[PDB]
Amino acid sequence: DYKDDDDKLDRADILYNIRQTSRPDVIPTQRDRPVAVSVSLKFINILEVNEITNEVDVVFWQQTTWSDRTLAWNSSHSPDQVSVPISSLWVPDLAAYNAISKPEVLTPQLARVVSDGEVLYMPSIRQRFSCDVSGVDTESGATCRIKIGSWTHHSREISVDPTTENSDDSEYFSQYSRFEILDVTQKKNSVTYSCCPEAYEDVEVSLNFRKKG
Amino acid sequence: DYKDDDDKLDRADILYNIRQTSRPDVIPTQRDRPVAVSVSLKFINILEVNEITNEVDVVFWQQTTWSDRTLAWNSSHSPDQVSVPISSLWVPDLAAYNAISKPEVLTPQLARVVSDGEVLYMPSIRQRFSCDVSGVDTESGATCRIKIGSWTHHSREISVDPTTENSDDSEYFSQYSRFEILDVTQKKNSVTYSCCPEAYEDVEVSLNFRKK
Amino acid sequence: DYKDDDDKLDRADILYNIRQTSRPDVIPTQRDRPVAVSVSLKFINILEVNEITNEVDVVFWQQTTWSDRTLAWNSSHSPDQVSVPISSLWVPDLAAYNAISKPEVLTPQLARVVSDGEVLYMPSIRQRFSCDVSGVDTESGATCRIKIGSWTHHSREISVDPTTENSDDSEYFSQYSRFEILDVTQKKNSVTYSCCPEAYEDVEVSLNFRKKG
Amino acid sequence: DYKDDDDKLDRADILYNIRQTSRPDVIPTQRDRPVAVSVSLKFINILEVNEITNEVDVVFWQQTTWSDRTLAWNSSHSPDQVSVPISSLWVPDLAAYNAISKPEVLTPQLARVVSDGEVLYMPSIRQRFSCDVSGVDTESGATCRIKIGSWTHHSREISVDPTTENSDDSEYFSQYSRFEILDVTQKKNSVTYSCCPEAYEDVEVSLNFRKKGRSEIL
Amino acid sequence: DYKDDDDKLDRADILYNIRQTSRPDVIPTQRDRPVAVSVSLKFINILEVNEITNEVDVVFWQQTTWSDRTLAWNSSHSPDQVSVPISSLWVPDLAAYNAISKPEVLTPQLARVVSDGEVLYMPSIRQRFSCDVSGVDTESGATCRIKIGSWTHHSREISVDPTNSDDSEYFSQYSRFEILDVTQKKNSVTYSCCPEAYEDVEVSLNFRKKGRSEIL
Ligand SMILES: Nc1nc(-c2ccsc2)cc(N(Cc2ccccn2)Cc2ccccn2)n1
Ligand SMILES: Nc1nc(-c2ccsc2)cc(N(Cc2ccccn2)Cc2ccccn2)n1
Ligand SMILES: Nc1nc(-c2ccsc2)cc(N(Cc2ccccn2)Cc2ccccn2)n1
Ligand SMILES: Nc1nc(-c2ccsc2)cc(N(Cc2ccccn2)Cc2ccccn2)n1
Ligand SMILES: Nc1nc(-c2ccsc2)cc(N(Cc2ccccn2)Cc2ccccn2)n1
Ligand SMILES: *[C@@H]1O[C@H](CO)[C@@H](O)[C@H](O)[C@H]1NC(C)=O
Ligand SMILES: *[C@@H]1O[C@H](CO)[C@@H](O)[C@H](O)[C@H]1NC(C)=O
Ligand SMILES: *[C@@H]1O[C@H](CO)[C@@H](O)[C@H](O)[C@H]1NC(C)=O
Ligand SMILES: *[C@@H]1O[C@H](CO)[C@@H](O)[C@H](O)[C@H]1NC(C)=O
Ligand SMILES: *[C@@H]1O[C@H](CO)[C@@H](O)[C@H](O)[C@H]1NC(C)=O
Repeated sequence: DYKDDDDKLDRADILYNIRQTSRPDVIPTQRDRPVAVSVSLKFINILEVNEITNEVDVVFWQQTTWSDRTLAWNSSHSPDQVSVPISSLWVPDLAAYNAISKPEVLTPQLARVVSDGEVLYMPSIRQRFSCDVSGVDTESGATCRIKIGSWTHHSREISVDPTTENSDDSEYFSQYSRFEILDVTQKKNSVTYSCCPEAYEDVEVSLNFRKKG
Repeated sequence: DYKDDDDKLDRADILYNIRQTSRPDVIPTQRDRPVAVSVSLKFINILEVNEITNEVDVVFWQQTTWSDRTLAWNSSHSPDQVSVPISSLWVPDLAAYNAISKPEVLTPQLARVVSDGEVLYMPSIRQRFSCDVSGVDTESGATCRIKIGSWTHHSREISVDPTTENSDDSEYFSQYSRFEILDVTQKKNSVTYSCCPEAYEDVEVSLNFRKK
Repeated sequence: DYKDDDDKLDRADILYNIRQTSRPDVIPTQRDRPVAVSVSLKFINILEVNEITNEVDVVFWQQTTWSDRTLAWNSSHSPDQVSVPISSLWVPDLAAYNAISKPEVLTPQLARVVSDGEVLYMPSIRQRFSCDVSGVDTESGATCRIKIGSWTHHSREISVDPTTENSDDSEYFSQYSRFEILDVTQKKNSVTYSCCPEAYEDVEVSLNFRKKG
Repeated sequence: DYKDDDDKLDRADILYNIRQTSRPDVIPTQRDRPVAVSVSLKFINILEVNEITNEVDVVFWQQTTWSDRTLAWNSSHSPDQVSVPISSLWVPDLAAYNAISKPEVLTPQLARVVSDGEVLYMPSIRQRFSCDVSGVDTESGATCRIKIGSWTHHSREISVDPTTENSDDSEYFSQYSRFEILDVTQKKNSVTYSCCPEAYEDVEVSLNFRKKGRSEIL
Repeated sequence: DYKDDDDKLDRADILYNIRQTSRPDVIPTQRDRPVAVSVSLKFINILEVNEITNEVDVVFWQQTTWSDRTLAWNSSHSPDQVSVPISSLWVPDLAAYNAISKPEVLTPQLARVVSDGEVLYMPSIRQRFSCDVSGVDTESGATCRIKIGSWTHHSREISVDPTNSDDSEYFSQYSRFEILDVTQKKNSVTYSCCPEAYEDVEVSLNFRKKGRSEIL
C-alpha cells in the first residue's frame, strides 16, 4: 500500500524478514527450474573509443531483475517495496565475457525488493570492452557487441534473458556525448566450450553507434 | 548546552544512545512523510575540463542535511552535538545521475548529530561528470548541470530540497583554479522512465563557469 | 544428478556441508601426497605490448582445478555441483613469478565444487608481465613466457601442473584483438634457489603470438 | 622503565589495558577543555608541480600528537611506550581543506602510546593540493599554502596547534628532489563560514619552495 | 619430519596452535632483547627511471625473517613448516623511508612458520622511490639507495639487519636495465625532535641502462 510507504517500523520489519529468509549464496530456484534473470543495458555514455585496438570505455545502467518468491510478503497494509543492501541478497554472478577492465560501480549497492518477491537491481557501471570499433567514423557506424552471462551457473541453473530486443536508449544516453547511438539490440545466445559439457546462457548486447558529425 | 559540550562521558553516552536507536539501513520517515533531504553543492575547484568530450572534473563540498527525530535527546545539561561515523547512521543513497567516475571522498566519513535529531553530513568529493562544456572559453561561460538524487528511493520515500544561498560561494571556491565561477543555482526536478512510473526527485545544480 | 540441480534446499545443504568441512587455510593433502593443482591459461586479450621495456598487458581466464575429497557428497539424488564463494574454500596460493602488476580479477570470485570433491576455479585476470616481446611484429612472432607456481608451498606440498601441452585458444581469444596466437604451450617446470633447500614445481606458459598483418 | 621495554607480557597487558579503556569514536576531552592536537608537516618530497593548473603533488610526514590521560599507566617497572594500531585509538579527524586527492598513507597505521597518555602518530602521506604555484621558477620561489584542521569538530572541541613555526626541514627533505625548500612556516588559523556558527581551528602550512637550477639556456 | 609434511590434520593442528599463541600486535621480544629482523631485497625488475625527477619504479622480493620461539613446536613426527596468513601473525612494521608510492604487494600474503619458531616472509613488492638516478645511462651506472626500517619501533625494540650480490638468480633477463651490484648495510637514523635511534637497512642498487648509445 502506497499510503504505508513511510511507516518506518513496517520498513524495518520487512528488512528483518528479508534478512531472515535470504540465502545470499544459494541460487533462488523455484519449482526445480532455472532462475530467470532479466538483463537490459541502458547506455549512458561512450567515453573513449579506439579503432586501432578495438576497445571502448562506456557507462551503462544494468537493469537487472529476477524473482525470489520466498522473500514475498503481504503488503496490503505495508510498503510494497524496500531498498536492501545487496550484501543481504543473492545477486546473479553476471560478468561480461569480453570485459577488459573491472566493472566500476558508480552507484549505491542497493536493490529494491518487491512484496511479490521480485528483486530490482540497477548498478551504474563504467567498464572497458574488447569489441568491433571499425566504422565508428562512418554513417552506418560501428557495432560493438558485449556478451553478459553468469560466470559459474549453466543454463539449467540460471537463464540470462534480454528484456527488450530493440531501442536507441533515448531516455538514457547523454546528449552531451561526442557519440550517438544508432541502435541497441539485445538477444539471447548460448555458449558451450569443448572442456565442459553444459551450456551457458547470455545476452548479446549489440551497440550500434557512431561519432557525431 | 554549550557549557557541557566537552563532558566526555556525556558524549560517549550520546553515541551509545544513537547507536542503539539508529537503523542505518532503514529510511528515517517521520509522520507519514518522505525524508526531506537538503542537498547543496559548494564548489571548491574545477580541475580539468574537456570541451571536445564534454567532461568536467570538480571538487565540491556536498552539504547534506536531514532529520531523524528518534535520535533526538534532551541537551539541557549535555552536549548539543556529537560527531558520529556514518557507518553508524542511515545516510541518503544519493548518486549523481550524470557522473562518469566514482565519487572520491576526500574527508573523514563522519556526520554531526544535533540534539534535535538533525544530521549534518558534508563530504568533500572529487568526481567527473558528463555535461555541457560548450562556451567555457567565452565570457558567458559554460553551464554544466549536475543532477543528484536518491538512487533507489522515489518521491514518496525521499524528497530533495535544493534550496540554498549562493552569495557565499566565494568563501568556498579556490582562488587558484584555472577557471572562475560566474554563478551556481539549484532547482528541484523529477525523473521518470517509460519502464518505471514512480517519480525520483533530484537537485539540478547548474554550474556556470569559464576559463580565466 | 542433473534433475535435482535446481533443488534449492539441497543446494543450501551442500553449501552448509562444504563450509562445515572446509579448512580454507590448510592444504588439502590427501594420503601423504602433494596437492595436484592443474593450471591452464586461456588467453582472451593481449591489450598492450611494449617493444622497448619487454612488457605485455594481457587478459586470461585461469582455468584451475584440484580435488579435496573431504568435500565430496552423494549426488545420486542431489545436485552434482554448486557455486561457492572462494572465501569459504582453500585455494592454491598461485602467483606469476614475472608479474609486474597485481592480478586484477574481473569476475565474481566463486568456484564450483563437484560432488566427487573436484574444485573448479577460473578467474578472468588482467595482469602485466615482464617477458620477451622481441619478434612480435614478425611472421614468427614473439614468445612470451609466464611462470606460475605456489608462492609458499614447495613440491612436497603442492604440484602446479599443466593440463594440455598445446592449445589453440580459439574458443577464447578475442577475434577483435590486433594480435593473434600461433601457439600456447604449457609445460612442467621445477625451480630451486641457492638460498633455500626445497624445489618449487611450476607451470611455464609460452605464449607465441604476433601482431596481425 | 627503559629496562622493562622488551617485557613481552607487559606490552601485551598494556595493549589490552589500552583497548579496554579506549573510546575510538569519542573525543578525549579532559576538564571540559578542547583536545589539543599538535600538527607539524615535515615535507619529504615534492613530486610534481603543475604551473598550468596550480597543483602540487607532495609527500610529507604528518607529526601529530595529543594526549588521553585515561590511557596512562604506571611505568615504574613496565614499558614506557608501545605501538598500537590506530583502529584501537581515537585519532583526530584531520583533513586538508585544499586537498584535491585522497591522502595516500605510505606507512603502517600504528601510533605510539606513551605511559603518560601521550599519543604520537606520524603517517607518511602523499597527496595533491590546489595552491599558489606561481614563482616556483624564481629565486624567491613559490609559496603553497596547505590548511589542515578537524573536519567535524569546532574550536571548543578540538584545537589544532602548530608545534613550531619555522624550519627548512633539512633532516627530512630528499636531496634528490628537483625542488628545494626555502622555508616551511606553520601558523594557527581560524575558519568560519557565514552559513554556520562556530569557528574551526586549523594549521596553515606555508611551503616556500623553488625549482633547482631555474636558469636555463632558453 | 618431512615424511609427515602432508599430514593434513597435523597441519590444521599446527595452524590452530600458532593462532592460539600468536599475538599479532605485540613485538615478539625474547629475553628482553630487541627483535632481530633480517631483510634482503632481491630485485626482479626496474620498470621506469626518471633522471629529471630522480625517481625509480621497481619490483623486488623482500626476503624477511625473524623468530618467535613461542610459536615453536616439536616436529619429531609432524610437519616442519606450514604456511600462515600474515593476518594471524606479528609482522614487523617495515617501511621504506624514501618511498613515494604505496608498496604494491603482488603475491599471496602468507608467511612460513618453521617448527623452531622462525618466520619467513617474502612479498613481491612494486614500489616507487626518490633516489639518485644520475649516471644510469653511463658505464658506472646509477646508485639508487633505499632505506628500510621499522616505522614505529626504535633500536631497543627492533633491529633491522642485512643478510653482496648482483641478484643473478632473480633479476629479469628481459629488463631494459641491468644490475651491476646490490649492497645492503646496517644503518642508524635519529632526529632532532626525538631521542631514540631507529635501525634500518640501506640498500644500494647500482644499475645501468642496457646497450647504451654513447659518444666515444
Ligand atoms: N530506469 C529504471 N529502471 C529500473 C529497472 C530496474 C530493473 S528493471 C528496470 C529501475 C529504475 N529505478 C528504480 C531503481 C530500482 C533499483 C535500483 C535502482 N533504481 C528508478 C531510478 C530512477 C533514477 C535513478 C535510479 N533509479 N529506473
Ligand atoms: N560550510 C559548512 N557547511 C556545513 C553544512 C553541513 C550541512 S549543511 C551545511 C557544515 C560545516 N561545518 C560542520 C560540519 C558538519 C559535518 C561535516 C563537516 N562539517 C564546519 C566545517 C568547517 C570546516 C571544515 C568542515 N566543516 N561547514
Ligand atoms: N571454459 C570454461 N572452463 C572452465 C574450467 C574451469 C576449470 S577447468 C575448466 C569452466 C567454465 N565454466 C564453469 C566455471 C566454473 C568455475 C568458474 C568459472 N566458470 C563455464 C563458464 C562459461 C563462460 C564463462 C565462464 N565460465 N568454462
Ligand atoms: N621524526 C619523527 N617524529 C616523530 C614525531 C611524532 C609525533 S611528534 C614527532 C616521531 C618519530 N618517530 C617515532 C614514531 C612515532 C609514531 C609514528 C612513527 N614514528 C621515529 C621515527 C623514525 C623514522 C621513521 C619513523 N619514525 N620520528
Ligand atoms: N628465494 C626465496 N627466498 C626465501 C626467503 C625468505 C626469507 S629468507 C629467504 C624464500 C623463498 N621461498 C619460500 C617462501 C617463503 C615465504 C614466502 C614466499 N616464499 C620459495 C619461493 C620460491 C619461488 C617463489 C616464492 N617463494 N624463496
Ligand atoms: C493479505 O492480507 C489481507 C488482510 O489485510 C487479506 O485480505 C489477503 O487475503 C492477504 N493475502 C494473502 C495472499 O493471504
Ligand atoms: C530535560 O531535562 C531538564 C533537566 O535535566 C528538564 O528541566 C526538562 O524538563 C527536560 N525536558 C525538556 C523537554 O527540556
Ligand atoms: C550413495 O547412494 C545412495 C544415495 O541415495 C545411498 O544408498 C548410498 O548409501 C550412498 N553412499 C554411497 C557411498 O554410495
Ligand atoms: C607505581 O608502582 C610502583 C610499584 O611498582 C610504586 O613504587 C609507585 O609508587 C607507583 N606509582 C604510581 C604513580 O602509582
Ligand atoms: C617430541 O616428541 C617426541 C615424540 O613425538 C618425544 O620423543 C620427544 O621427547 C619430544 N621432545 C623433543 C624435544 O623432541
